[PDB]
Amino acid sequence: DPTLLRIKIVPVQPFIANSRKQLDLWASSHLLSMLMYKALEVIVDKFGPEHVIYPSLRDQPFFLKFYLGENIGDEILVANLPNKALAIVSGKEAEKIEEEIKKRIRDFLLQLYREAVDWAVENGVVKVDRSEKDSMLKEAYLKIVREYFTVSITWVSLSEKEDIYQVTENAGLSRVLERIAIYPLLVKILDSLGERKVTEERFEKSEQLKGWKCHVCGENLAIFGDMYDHDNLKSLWLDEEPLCPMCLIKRYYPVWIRSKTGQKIRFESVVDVALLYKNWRKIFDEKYGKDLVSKAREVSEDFVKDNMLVDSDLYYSSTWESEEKVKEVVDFLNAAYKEIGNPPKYYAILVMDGDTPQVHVAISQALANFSIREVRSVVKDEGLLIYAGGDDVLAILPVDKALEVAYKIRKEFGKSFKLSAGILIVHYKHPLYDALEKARDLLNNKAKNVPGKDTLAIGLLKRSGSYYISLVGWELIRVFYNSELRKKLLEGKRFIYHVLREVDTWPKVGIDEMLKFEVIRHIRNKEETKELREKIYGEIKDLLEHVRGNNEVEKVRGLFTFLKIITDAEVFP
Amino acid sequence: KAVVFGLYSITPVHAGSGAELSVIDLPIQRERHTGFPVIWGQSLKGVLRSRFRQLELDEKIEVSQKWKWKEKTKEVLKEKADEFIKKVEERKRDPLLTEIVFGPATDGASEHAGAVSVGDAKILLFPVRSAKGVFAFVTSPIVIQRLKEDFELVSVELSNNETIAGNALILNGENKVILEDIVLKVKSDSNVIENLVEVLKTLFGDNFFGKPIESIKERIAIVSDDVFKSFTRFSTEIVARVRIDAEKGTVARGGLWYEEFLPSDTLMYSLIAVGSPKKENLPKEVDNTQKIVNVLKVTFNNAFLQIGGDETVGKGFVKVRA
Amino acid sequence: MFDMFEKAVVFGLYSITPVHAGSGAELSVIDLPIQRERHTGFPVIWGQSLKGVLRSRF
Amino acid sequence: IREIEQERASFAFKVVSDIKDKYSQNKKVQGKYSSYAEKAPTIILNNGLGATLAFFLSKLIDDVDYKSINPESFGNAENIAYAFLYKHLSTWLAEGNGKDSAFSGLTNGEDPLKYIMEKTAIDVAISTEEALSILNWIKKFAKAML
Amino acid sequence: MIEVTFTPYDVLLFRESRPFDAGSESVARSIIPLPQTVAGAIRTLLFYKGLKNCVGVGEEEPEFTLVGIAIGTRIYPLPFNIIKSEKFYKVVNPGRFLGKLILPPKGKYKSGYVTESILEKYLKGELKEVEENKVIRIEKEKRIGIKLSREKKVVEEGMLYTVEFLRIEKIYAWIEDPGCGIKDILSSYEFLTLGGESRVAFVEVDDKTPDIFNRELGSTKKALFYFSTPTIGKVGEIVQELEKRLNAKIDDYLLVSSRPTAISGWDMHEKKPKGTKFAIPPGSVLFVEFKEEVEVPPYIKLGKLKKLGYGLALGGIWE
Ligand SMILES: [Mg+2]
Ligand SMILES: [Zn+2]
Repeated sequence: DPTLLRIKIVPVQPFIANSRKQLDLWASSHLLSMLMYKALEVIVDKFGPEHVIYPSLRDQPFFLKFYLGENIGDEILVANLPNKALAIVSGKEAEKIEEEIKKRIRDFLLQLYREAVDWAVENGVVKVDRSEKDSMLKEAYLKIVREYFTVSITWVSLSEKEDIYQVTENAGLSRVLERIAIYPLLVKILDSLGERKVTEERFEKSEQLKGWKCHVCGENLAIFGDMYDHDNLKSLWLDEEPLCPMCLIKRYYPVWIRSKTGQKIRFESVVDVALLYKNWRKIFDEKYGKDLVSKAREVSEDFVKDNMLVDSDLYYSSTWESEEKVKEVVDFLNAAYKEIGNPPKYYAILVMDGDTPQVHVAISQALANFSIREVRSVVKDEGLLIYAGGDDVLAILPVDKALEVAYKIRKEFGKSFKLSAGILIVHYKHPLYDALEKARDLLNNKAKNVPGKDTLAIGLLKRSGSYYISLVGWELIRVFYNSELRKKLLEGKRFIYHVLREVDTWPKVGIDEMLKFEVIRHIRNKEETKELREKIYGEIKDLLEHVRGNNEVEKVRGLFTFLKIITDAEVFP
Repeated sequence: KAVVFGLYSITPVHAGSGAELSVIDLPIQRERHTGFPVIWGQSLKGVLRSRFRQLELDEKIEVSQKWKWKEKTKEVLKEKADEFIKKVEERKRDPLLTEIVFGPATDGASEHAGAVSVGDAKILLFPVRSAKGVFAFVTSPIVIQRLKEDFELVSVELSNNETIAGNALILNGENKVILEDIVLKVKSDSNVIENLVEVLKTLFGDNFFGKPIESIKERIAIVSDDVFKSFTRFSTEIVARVRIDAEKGTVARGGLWYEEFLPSDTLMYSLIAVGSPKKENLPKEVDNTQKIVNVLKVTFNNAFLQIGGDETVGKGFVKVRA
Repeated sequence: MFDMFEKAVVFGLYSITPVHAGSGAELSVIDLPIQRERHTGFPVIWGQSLKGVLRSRF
Repeated sequence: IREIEQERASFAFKVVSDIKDKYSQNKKVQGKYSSYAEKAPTIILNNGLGATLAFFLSKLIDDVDYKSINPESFGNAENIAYAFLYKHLSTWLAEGNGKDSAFSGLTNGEDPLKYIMEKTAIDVAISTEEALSILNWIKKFAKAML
Repeated sequence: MIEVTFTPYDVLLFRESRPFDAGSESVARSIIPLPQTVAGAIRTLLFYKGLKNCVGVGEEEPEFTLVGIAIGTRIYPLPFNIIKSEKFYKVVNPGRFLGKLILPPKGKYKSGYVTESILEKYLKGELKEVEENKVIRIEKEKRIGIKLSREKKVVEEGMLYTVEFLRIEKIYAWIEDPGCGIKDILSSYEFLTLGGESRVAFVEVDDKTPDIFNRELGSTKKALFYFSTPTIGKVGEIVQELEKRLNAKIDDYLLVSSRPTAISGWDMHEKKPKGTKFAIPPGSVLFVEFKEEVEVPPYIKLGKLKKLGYGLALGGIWE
């Protein structure tokens, strides 16, 4: 009795957004993929991987490593399993599968928490006696773990016959056929069924105790938050950062994956990713790396681990400033800066999203190949690829690779089959939860709100507070990189200022002529001068074609806003 | 109760906003919804607190006697007075009356709240160059409506080409006013300017910061909302500043930036909402709202303050009427 | 009621040569105008210009 | 002060386009108009608006009336370009972009030269600034189109 | 019923639950005001006026009942069954499959606010769509501040912070007073502190019932309930409560909603955070097919902490 079964796990983005360090962000996405894997194990055990329509499991690194027992490399570190799955099961097992999937996920999370509790006390995450471990495992804390994720499971019989026109009209969309006959419509209706069951389950959480909250998510009671005041609670935790049970799991999760796979993400914090800019860290380490680590340990042994700085922010002089051994480091750092340039302090957050069961299987296989192999190949070791679950991507990138990676991924998606994207350039000090929410706002409320979508939304949030946003078509990235304008700008602010400040005074009927003027005024032998002006004007006109805007004025504003972002000397040192 | 603080700039003012979107390197604080220049309540409160604190420490605060804060601290905190006074000298806490009025320094924040709520300084009159009468005190219907609403609760129709202006701005017989390089035709009106002046007189008194308010009436220009907004955004001072490498005698690397200034002769107003003093065991002369209000008026009425940055290059000075 | 300062000195300045306190180039018939208070049109020398001069000499 | 800039830019684009249209094959005329547009603010700066308008007058009378000027009826490029610039500048000060627009002039249809002779010093100053501003916009489009 | 109108002097902060202490975590982002915050402001005024009988000091709820709140420019969050499609936000009515009420797939939900008049047409089932220009977003104002040293006038170490305020024109609150004399006490005050950073709002008070609470919708089996304020409790208990209060059993129901509203707050009595509660977010719609025809009430209070302004549902019909 063939039955189409749908699995959905929530929440996703709220859980992922509850992050302070880059490791939290990776662990969040990775754990979510792990939860779907634990769920799909139940399906595969009975019906094999070929009964899972979406996603394609045969290519999934989690499936290859944890189910088939293959020796998978560092590609296990990427979250590739999405939060929705579709499978075909026997009808008599449907209800039992639902119960068992829910149970696997509860148990797995509870087990992770018990280990996290043990790990936390033994490694000084919580400065408490080992006798207080029982307090951490009390029911109030276990409730939070047990109830956090909602796993909705709905199904519909494929064998049942129904009047097609009646079932589709009533749903809000021989005349009597089996439901599998209208499979495409059935998949969508099953999504509706699932959404109904989501709200039947996710509003059943238990009220929590009075007390101070986790500093990472801010919403759940921190462990020991009901038994101490704020100042004392903070002193009990590493980095004065109290954690709820879910964020404790999040902090423990990297070492769990480490023990399970031997693997760990190469770039640990956003600073590690930031310092990839123009190979700055690599150049520095070759030239000054040995000396710095020596002086660093001279200040404190806790600053050095495995012949490296315990935190990559120690490449910034300001980190050392905020006694005589410290002054020796800052003078050394400042000397290096004058030689090889100031260290990059900005990084980029990239989020992307897309705008017969046998045919559906083929689609899933194409999405699997794109997400697992293609996106990974593009990103490679140029940054950190955290999530690629089909038509959606989350990566952390150095600012000099952000546009290129995003464009490449977009083109790769085109070869396989439109994607919109948000890129947020942000200071390494900015709170990660806010950066991620801004990045998704760029994607969801800017790029996807443009008619026809398929848009890149680039945001630059300066440390001082300003927030510049430019909406561009994907072809703008190609045109710009090959343009003489780019080489001239990076060979400036005055040209860009004049245009942005005065574009609203330009006549609607004569925008092009005013562009000609500003090029004449800012671009200059007379032989080369005439050629450069003609070329750059043509490039500007080409670029304007791919800027998102109501009118020519907004297109000009959008373009020179883009130019202002990429010429920002503070962001691109 | 509440106190209305009138602020009249006598030098250009730079209340810095990092979050403001602008083509200028260092723009001034502005309201999100209107785009009007503003001084944040928190900026103003910091200014007021710093002045009040200095006066208290220097025994210059009057409550009609000399306020002796260490004496009052001992007759209030009793056994805990000495350690508190020690914290004040250690700059961990502020003197007694300062903390009563503005709240404890951050170290003692949770003990109690500040009695006052310092509101944004909202723009009221913005100076614009006039062909006649040197310059005009410019405002708009939306501004007047905001002022009236703020005052009424605490207790006009113009096209883009029209202005309701005082006589000293109007070209003889031409019925025109010229603000900077644009021409506005004078709309006949009888009481709107007069009504506005009356409101100003009811809040700040007969003398307008050192001049009769009747003199101001002749140089007030009411323009449309769009025109006023345009002037407040594009007529503020935009000044280039540099740093000179004295070794070479030329402008240093990265030594050029642009800064925005609110002009002198700008009138702004902030409503200071005063609640009951919240500290425990208050001295009698400051144990309620009216007494806090009275000290605020005497301390800041006719005072000179510096608001915003660039103090040492002569910016941010305002006259105060409370 | 100006308690942030304790004393003040007036610096009188008499030009014996023409003076160009600049504000920068403009797209105008006067390419390099002198500093002016915008809402009065009066010539000024900004405090930061004068401070830089006084500082360098001192 | 922003809308007035847009109005000026609209006028400037229009008059320069008319120059380029009527004298497309005549680069001498286009080049002369451009040069005179560049020199015009200088003449105003050093001699005043009145004298400059008078100087243009001598390049062309019975009465001072910019409306009556016919630039295309002249023999050489010098006089053609002068007559056009003169009429353009005068039209702007007197009519703006028409009475159906935000800016309809300063002199209410009166020839600016006679206007200067009759009105106040204030009226002359604003007309001088406005003249400099429109020429500044004409110079922009001249360099980019001519 | 008394209608309280709060007019913010400038900006308002209704901070999310996250650490915000000087010298540490230094970012404050505002959320849409929770009704308990408005209730707290009123209770604090009575606490200082000496009417500690009606306050409920140390208690979850006061003696009086806050019916609910609404922000104004009066506007309401877009019902979650309204989905943006191109330049229009389209109303999506319930469908049926396997004998269950469902919402057919028609796109993702996009947040926003609509006027009271648009909501009224929606509740009457007469709304098909809304042009994207009539969908309002709440304006935010970001301010970055510092703390200066007492004498040197330079920034103290680590003393920089950021606040994302809301720019709101009006907040409306409706209160049922069992004789505590709230209307008289509120009339004596011109302003009060509302939310964080010691921001104040002017207070006006009028004895009136808003027209939206007085609508006549008629009798039907197919009723819907738009939650204008967060609603606390299990969906099953809320539906059961609804069955009791309207004296009618339900054949089926569908809750169209979103991310649960995380609610904690600050206990001014005990000087520590309140316990975290979870609620059905404003804008959520409960579609109900009763077994018999019911007279759909203009409004009805559901769930826990009713007196704090929670669980205010507005009645409506669907087909
Ligand atoms: Mg605060
Ligand atoms: Zn947490």
